[PDB]
This record gives sequence, C-alpha cells and structure tokens, in this order.
Amino acid sequence: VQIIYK
Amino acid sequence: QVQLQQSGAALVRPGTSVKVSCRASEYAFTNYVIEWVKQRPGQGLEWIGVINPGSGGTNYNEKFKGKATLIADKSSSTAYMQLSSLTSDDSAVYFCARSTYYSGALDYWGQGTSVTVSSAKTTAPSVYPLAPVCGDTTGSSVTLGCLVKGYFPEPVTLTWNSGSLSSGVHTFPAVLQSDLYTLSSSVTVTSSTWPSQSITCNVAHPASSTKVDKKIEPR
Amino acid sequence: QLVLTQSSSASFSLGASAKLTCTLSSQHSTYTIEWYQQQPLKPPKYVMELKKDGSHSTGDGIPDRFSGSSSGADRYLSISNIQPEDEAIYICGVGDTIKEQFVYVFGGGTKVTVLGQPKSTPTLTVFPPSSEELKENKATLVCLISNFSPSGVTVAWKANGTPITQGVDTSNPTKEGNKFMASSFLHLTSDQWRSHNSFTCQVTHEGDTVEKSLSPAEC
Repeated sequence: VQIIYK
Repeated sequence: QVQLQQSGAALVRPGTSVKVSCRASEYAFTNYVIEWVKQRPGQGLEWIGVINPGSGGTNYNEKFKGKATLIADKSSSTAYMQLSSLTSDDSAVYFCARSTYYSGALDYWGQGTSVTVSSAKTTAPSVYPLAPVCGDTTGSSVTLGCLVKGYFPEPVTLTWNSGSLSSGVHTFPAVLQSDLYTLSSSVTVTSSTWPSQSITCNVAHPASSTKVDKKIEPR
Repeated sequence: QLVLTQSSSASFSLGASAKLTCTLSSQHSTYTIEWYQQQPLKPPKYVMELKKDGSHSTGDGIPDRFSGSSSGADRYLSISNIQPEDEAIYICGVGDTIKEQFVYVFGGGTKVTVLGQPKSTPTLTVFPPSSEELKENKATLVCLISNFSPSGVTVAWKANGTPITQGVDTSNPTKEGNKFMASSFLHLTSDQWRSHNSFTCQVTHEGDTVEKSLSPAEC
C-alpha cells in the first residue's frame, strides 16, 4: 500500500 | 496569500557552491514540509528532496546525495537548498514547494531561483544603428533600430533620444549564443520625422560601466 | 519501480473536451497521484489530488471544468470547454516511502495545445547589416516579430529563396502587452550579404506564414 511519512 | 519567497537569480562559477532561500509567509511553517524541484531549460520536473522544518528530518532523491543539502530555520520561517561541486549540469530553475507530512500534493510553489553555472566573462556590447534599406524608406511611417551585440551578462537598458521617444518603441528580449547576449530595439516614427530630425538609441550596460549612444544615419 | 507514463502531447480545439492519461507502474495501481499545470515562464501550479476510486480535490484557483477519473493504473485529467489559459504542460506526480525513505516522482508531462484561439498575425521588421558592422567583415540580419497571439511561432531564413539555417539565433516568445514578441538574428560574412540577391525572414503562426525579404541592391 502507498505510505507517505515525511 | 500563502507565499513562498525564493532568493533571486544566481550566476556562479564551476566548482563553487550556491545557497538558495525559500521564506514561508501566511501559513504555519512547522505544520507542513518544504520540497525542492529541479527544472533544466525546456526539460521536465525532477524531485530533489524534502525538509521537515518541525523535525529537521530530510529525504533525498538518490541522484542528489552529495549534491543538494536541505536546511530549515524555524525562527525565520526559511528553508535553504545548498548545491555543492557545481557544473553546467546544475544549471536550472530551482523551485521550493509546500506539501503536507502525509500527502503527495506540492500545493503551493515558489517563483523559482535561476542558478546559472558558467565561466562566461563580462563583455560590453557592440552597438550598431539599423537604418532600413532604401526600399523600406517609402512608407508613411519609418522604423529604425539598434543592434546590441555580444554583451554579458544581462541586463542592458535602452532608450531613444534619452526617453524623449517612448511609444512606438519595441525592445526585444536578448537571444544567447556561446555565452554572449544579442538584442535589438526598434522605433517607428512618421516618415516626416526622419531623417530631418535626429534619432539616437541610448544603450547602458551596468556590468561593464559603459553607455553608447548611436545616431541613426540614412544609408 | 515507481513510474508514471504520460500520454502523447496533444492538440484540442477551443471549447472541446480533453482527457489526459497518467498510467502508474502496474504494482502501484492503487496509488493517489497529483496533477500539476505548467504555463510558459510560470512555476508549476497544483491542479488536483486523484485517488484510485476517481475521487479528487482541486487546488487553489482551479476552475470546475477540471475533473478526474481512474481505471486500474490509469489516472485521467478531464478538461471540458478547454480555454486558452489551459494551454500548458500537465505533469503527474506520485509519492511513496521506499527503502524507508520518502520519494516523489514526476511523469514526463503532456504538452496541451489549444487550437482555434483568437489570432493576431505577426508584424515583421527586417534590418540589413550596418555599414559599420560590414567594415568589420560581418553582417547580422535582424528580424523583429511583434503583434502576435498566441505565442507559438517558427522562424526560418532564406538566401535567394533557399534555406539558410547556419548562424541563426532565434528567441523564445515573451509577453508585450496583450500580445507576444520574438527576435531572430542571421550571422553572415559581409561577402555572403553582398553576394546574394535576397534574404527572407519567414514566420509561421497558427497555419499562417508571413515573409519579409530585403536586398543588398541599390534602388
């Protein structure tokens, strides 16, 4: 699944 | 206005390092990240990386590790991108952009900072008066011009009769060939005005501390 | 692995319906992408966020004529009643946290041209080389191109009505009021200038051509 943590 | 204010155009030498600035205003700087994007002239967008002002945490495109360094100053609401070991490859517009911690969207972008990496040397223009060939002198109006040839860098300022001739003037942005700029300006007057009355273009090149006035003479 | 494949740069009539395609790498078929719009000289602008189910959120200043839809790995931008201000490159972007690092990637972009815009045909001013430059064994010919809209032109020079492509520097179009201007320079030796019957500056615009010739010969 797409994961976005910045 | 949520705004991202970038530092201005930079002309730098090969092998040096430059630092571009991105000032956030009218949004909580530490509730969002700053991402940086590379654009080479007439090429697509290339993602450089992201700074999280709030954490100091950085993420970089592999291609830019050892090239780009991203830093943030919370107190000044400012993000910086330093570029090291500069080459002509690094010649590009650099954009800063706002994104969220958890989403893709670069929802607002800065105006861009043009980094030019060049060993072009400063050069005063050669200025030439442009009169029409006899054929283009038979009209109700006549158009005269000046050729500003082989100068570096931008800008030059051009006036006609010291700004006394103002409308009917068209000044054309410079072309660049082999690290020299060339441009031209035209002025259209009633055929009754020239050559009976004097028309002279006035060209200043601040970089070389030079000014040339050329009188347009009939050929 | 994370790849965005943009469909062919296309051409749509004023007021027609356009559908652009951004296709995800097959394993990333569930991913949310962003559309961006880059108009000439301007920073990219956020257009929308587009999810696997077709659900979208458009950015600041985006009209309700921009919508989106999805089908497997395909992420579509629909523009109905396309307007001249929609003329731009459309760029898709996608984020993921790979090798434990965040990464953003861009598609190569799709050049959207709007055909049938309202048209002002270019005015050409052509100058011979100056007596002064001729004395230096040189001959720049000058073609000044003004009063044109929209910005897309091509520029070609002829000697004796045949193609001369060596020594030509041509500018990109820039704004002048509610229209555009461009410049072209043909660099020659003074003998080439003296030894030809005529030179032609030929400019194509929206299916039209304008040519202005000049001769070294006395009147």
